[PDB]
Amino acid sequence: IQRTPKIQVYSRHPAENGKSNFLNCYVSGFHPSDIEVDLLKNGERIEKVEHSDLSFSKDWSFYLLYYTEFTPTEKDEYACRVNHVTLSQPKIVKWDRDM
Amino acid sequence: RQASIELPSMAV
Amino acid sequence: GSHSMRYFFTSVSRPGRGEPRFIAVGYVDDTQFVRFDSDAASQRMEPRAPWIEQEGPEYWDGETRKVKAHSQTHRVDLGTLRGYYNQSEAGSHTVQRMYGCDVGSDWRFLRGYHQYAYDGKDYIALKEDLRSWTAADMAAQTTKHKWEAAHVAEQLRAYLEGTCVEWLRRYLENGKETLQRTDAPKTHMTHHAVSDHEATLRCWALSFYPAEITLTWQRDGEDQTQDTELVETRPAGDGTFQKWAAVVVPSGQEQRYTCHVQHEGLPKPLTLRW
Ligand code: NA
Repeated sequence: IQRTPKIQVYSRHPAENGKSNFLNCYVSGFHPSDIEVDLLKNGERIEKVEHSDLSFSKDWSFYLLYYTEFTPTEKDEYACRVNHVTLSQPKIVKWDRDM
Repeated sequence: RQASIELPSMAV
Repeated sequence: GSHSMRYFFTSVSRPGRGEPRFIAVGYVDDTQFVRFDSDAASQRMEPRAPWIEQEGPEYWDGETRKVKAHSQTHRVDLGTLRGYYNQSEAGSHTVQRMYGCDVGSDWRFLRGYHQYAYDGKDYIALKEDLRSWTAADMAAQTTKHKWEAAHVAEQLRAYLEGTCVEWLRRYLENGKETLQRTDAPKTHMTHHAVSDHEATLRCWALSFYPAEITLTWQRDGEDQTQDTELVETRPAGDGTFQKWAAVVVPSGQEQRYTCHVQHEGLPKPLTLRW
């Protein structure tokens, strides 16, 4: 059974320009466990990214949290890029301070 | 704390 | 409130790229407390919460011994399962196991569970009576018989009703400052204009623990599910959780709508209005 990942991109704390925060990309509801997740700053891959230990829900589907320390500005674009077997091409979800 | 059952017993 | 202890185990075969990778994690409620990664540096069970560090060397050695033995059984299982289902040695396959126990507000046993999956679907599961097995398909019947013969359910029952409950209570006590706390959500509402004709109201709940929460919309005191969006509860990364609920409303009718928030940390439910 294969299941496609759900994706949420968000900050740990309410965003304030110029103040350090954490950028999160939560991937969940996927099967198999093989997945690629990158955080992007203005289209470029952020190098220093950590993640949670692989775990799963009642329905056996996997979840992971990917995260990096960052300082948001008015004029910087952040996104999460995800690839999985179920996806024809990588899926890019942009960060929205209000979501 | 994990279960202390002989793991070879619970092989499929 | 109620509490739980759960262990989750995952093994993945990758033929042509070495032997299987194994990951094990342990939770009390929504807090991870231990981990093991077969490819990691330590080759031991590792702490992930400050209170588990109160455990001595005998614990760490015993937990390490048991988790490594679990990785080895999964390696054997992966081969056994390919035979059962007549599969070739070329594909990647996944084995998963979960077990643990729930207790009530009195920290007394509510129920236990032990279940196994193969390639993303149910394989075999212990029933709520902790005496009998549910085999998902014909192949799993072979496993049911072996586990009946080896008296696995009896042994699991003793663990789930005794050891599991007792160690859960010990952890809740040892880690009282964090595990027994209730952080009430910090709540607010935003307003976004889609156009001249409609607006989106978003009800936020932030910095809460435990993860369990209910966000509901009402229009004139009546439950409103149409034209709403509710996101999955998500980890903030600092041990707390986040959630939002939104409703699309006609312009000039914003005041008819209320957001209702229910949470263990709240003595009475909150009502928010724009
Ligand atoms: Na034990």
